[PDB]
Amino acid sequence: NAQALNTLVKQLSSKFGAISSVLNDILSRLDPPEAEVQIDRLITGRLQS
Amino acid sequence: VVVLSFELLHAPATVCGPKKSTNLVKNKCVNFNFNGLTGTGVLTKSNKKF
Amino acid sequence: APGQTGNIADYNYKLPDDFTGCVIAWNSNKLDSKHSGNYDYWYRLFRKS
Amino acid sequence: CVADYSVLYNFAPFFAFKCYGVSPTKLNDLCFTNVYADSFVIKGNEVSQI
Amino acid sequence: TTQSYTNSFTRGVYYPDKVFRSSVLHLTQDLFLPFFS
Ligand SMILES: *[C@@H]1O[C@H](CO)[C@@H](O)[C@H](O)[C@H]1NC(C)=O
Repeated sequence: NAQALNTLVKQLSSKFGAISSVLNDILSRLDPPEAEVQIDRLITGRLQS
Repeated sequence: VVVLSFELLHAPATVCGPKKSTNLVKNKCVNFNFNGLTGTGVLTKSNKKF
Repeated sequence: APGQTGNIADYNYKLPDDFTGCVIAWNSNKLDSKHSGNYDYWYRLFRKS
Repeated sequence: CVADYSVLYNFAPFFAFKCYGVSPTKLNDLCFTNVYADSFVIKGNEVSQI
Repeated sequence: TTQSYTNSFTRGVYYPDKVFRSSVLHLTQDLFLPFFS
């Protein structure tokens, strides 16, 4: 059980082919018409985990 | 064609931009903008020997 | 355009990013342009907002 | 040096202004580690594929 | 002038980054001096 939860929380540092692994940096740097593409990559990657 | 190449997410520099500054608040749930770092939390002094 | 804004766009007319439609245009060197000079029309640049 | 990216529409920032990995509106509140600028000259034609 | 070869032991390691870390085992991928050279 410890291994499963340890690996789940370490998946948040991956990028899944995006600009950065933090939502705030993406939102504060890119415009909404374009930043929605970058966020879509994190959502699909984190939903799989 | 002037190219204004730059990097990000490194040691902070003087070149930031035209924004103001405020005082400090502690032990309160407050958003922070410590030179790009955006988020919320509670700020407390400790003994982390940097 | 739905994306990007220009000097006239951000100060006179901004197009929404979620825009569904067509834009049609053509030269008006004789329709809206006077052969002796066109100055009746005006454009705004000092909205400050 | 504290910069000011409000130099838009002063002499001639027209024709091409597209950015990469950043939006033009968000320059005013982004602090950079370094700023790198070059001002080479080209033939001003189809060779603009840089 | 006069040359020789000797073992480098386990020297040639530094602090790759200025990010503070405590009680962790980080795995870096930087340029180093290979051990026992
Ligand atoms: C280093 O170089 C010397 C001479 O080239 C050689 O004798 C030696 O085996 C090499 N390796 C070590 C670990 O000394």
